[PDB]
Amino acid sequence: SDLTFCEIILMEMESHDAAWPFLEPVNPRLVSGYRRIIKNPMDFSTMRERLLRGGYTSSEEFAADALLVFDNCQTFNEDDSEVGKAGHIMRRFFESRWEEFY
Ligand SMILES: CC(=O)n1cc(-c2c(C)nn3c2OCC3)c2ccccc21
Ligand SMILES: CC(=O)n1cc(-c2c(C)nn3c2OCC3)c2ccccc21
Repeated sequence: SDLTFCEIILMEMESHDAAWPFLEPVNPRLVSGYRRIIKNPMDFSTMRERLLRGGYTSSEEFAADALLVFDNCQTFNEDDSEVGKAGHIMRRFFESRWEEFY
């Protein structure tokens, strides 16, 4: 179905130069205040596990997780911080590739 294009997007996100903040869950023991500020953490590796398991009913639930990744990034990180700057590049990349398939 749709979800073949989700694998293309997820694979390209996973291998993108600016993906290093999003390849694994934020470790809250290492990031002060993260556990308190971000209610629903999300990251690329969690989406890959869900997608392999087939846990995405629609291309839209996949996109909701992807946008959750970048909403969380913008909530916690200043736009001029290193993680913030990476998040912006990754978010614009996502919605660019997303618009080219849907
Ligand atoms: C997604 C996100 O907001 N963040 C991700 C990292 C992160 C991860 C997942 N790995 N490494 C990081 O910074 C160096 C190595 C991080 C760090 C500080 C503040 C916010 C952070
Ligand atoms: C998963 C995660 O959130 N993080 C991982 C590191 C990390 C690791 C796994 N190794 N080294 C690191 O920073 C020095 C060397 C890290 C650092 C700061 C903030 C968050 C971080």
